[PDB]
Amino acid sequence: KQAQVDYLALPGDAKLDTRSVDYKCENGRKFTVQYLNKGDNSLAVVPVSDNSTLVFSNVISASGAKYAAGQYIWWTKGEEATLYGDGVACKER
Amino acid sequence: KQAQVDYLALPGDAKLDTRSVDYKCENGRKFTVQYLNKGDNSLAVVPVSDNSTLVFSNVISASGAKYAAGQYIWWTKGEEATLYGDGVACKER
Amino acid sequence: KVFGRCELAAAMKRHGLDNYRGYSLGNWVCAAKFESNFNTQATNRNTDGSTDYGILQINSRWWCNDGRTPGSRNLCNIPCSALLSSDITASVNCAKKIVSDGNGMNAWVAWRNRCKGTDVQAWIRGCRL
Amino acid sequence: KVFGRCELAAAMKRHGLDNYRGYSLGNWVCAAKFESNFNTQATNRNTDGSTDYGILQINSRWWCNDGRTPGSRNLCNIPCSALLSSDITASVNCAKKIVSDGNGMNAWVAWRNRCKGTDVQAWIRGCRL
Repeated sequence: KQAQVDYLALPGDAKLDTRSVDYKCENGRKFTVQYLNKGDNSLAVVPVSDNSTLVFSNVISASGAKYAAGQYIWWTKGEEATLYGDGVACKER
Repeated sequence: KQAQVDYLALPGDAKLDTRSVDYKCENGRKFTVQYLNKGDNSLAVVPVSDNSTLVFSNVISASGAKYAAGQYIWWTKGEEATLYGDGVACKER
Repeated sequence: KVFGRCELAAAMKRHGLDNYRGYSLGNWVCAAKFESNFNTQATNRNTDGSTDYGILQINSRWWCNDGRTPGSRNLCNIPCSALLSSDITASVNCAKKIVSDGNGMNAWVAWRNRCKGTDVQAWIRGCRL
Repeated sequence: KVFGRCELAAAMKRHGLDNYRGYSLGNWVCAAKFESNFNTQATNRNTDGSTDYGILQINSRWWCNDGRTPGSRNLCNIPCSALLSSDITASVNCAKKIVSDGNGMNAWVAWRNRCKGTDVQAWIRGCRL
């Protein structure tokens, strides 16, 4: 069949680093996140649910990697993560 | 000469709508913002300065279009906008 | 309908907005003033393709459904057209949920830029409540 | 060096962290406990390419420079290596700026998930500051 995808150009000439990580949260959910780090920009594409996947943008914090989108906050610390919004604890795997 | 470009894949098959808007702020600054609206995702690519352009993600609010990235908040209301972080009042043109 | 300041304050008081979630009455009248200027029919289009409706300028992407905004969440499960009555009930109820859901009054751009840190009690003064 | 709980509370109290920006002493000892477990040499890599350093796990994308993190802001204008001493001065000072810049203690993921809303005072009890 068919499939069409829209792409956004990331600003700057900095090197782009992409990585997919699988998680499992305390509510049974299991999904995969895509991390994109390029210069001042750092994003996380997260499926906050089965029919909704959001492009989160990295926001300032003291510790960990905090990302924001919609009414959600995806905050990672090492292999761990927490999804706040309607926090849920998730682990890499 | 040359030019390299990294692209981000926007999730879903919803119709994508892009729009470029020129602004002028209270501090004399002048720039152009790119807005991308596709399904649950809404983004604003904003040059928060001369050497830094960030991809902001729309976040929940009661009114206007609030976007977040890094230590900044780009909040629009009609032809008006405000940039918070190191707010500044900006308007279209 | 364009509410008068004191006329609006009295209506909001009857709904229980004074100290609702710890927000004195003045904050709510202040937010309306700068969001819509007390006009219950105010509407404003935004860069994300959404529109703000009513005296409290409730957003079509997050709270109400105007059937023309992409990625609508409609968290107040209400049609935006129902937020344009001269009776502010619908608006007050959705506003209560918005603030009740921890979004605080910081959720309103006008409140954040024109009311936060100001003398909000002033917006209900001289009103006789 | 792995600070002892009370040993850490006394050091932080000398720096003036008790009620610093309205945060009682227990909040700071608590954040350290869950961020680093009182270990001054703790480091942790994150999904954005940054690393957290020290007893208070200061992030290398926003606050310190470790020379290997993309898009470094270095807002504390300090090399991350300087945040790994058995003396918490460098950390306390950057922490004061982080919280001083309105970021609040909410800026620390461990504080948000393990200290916020708890009996933080307990973390300085029995210590005889």
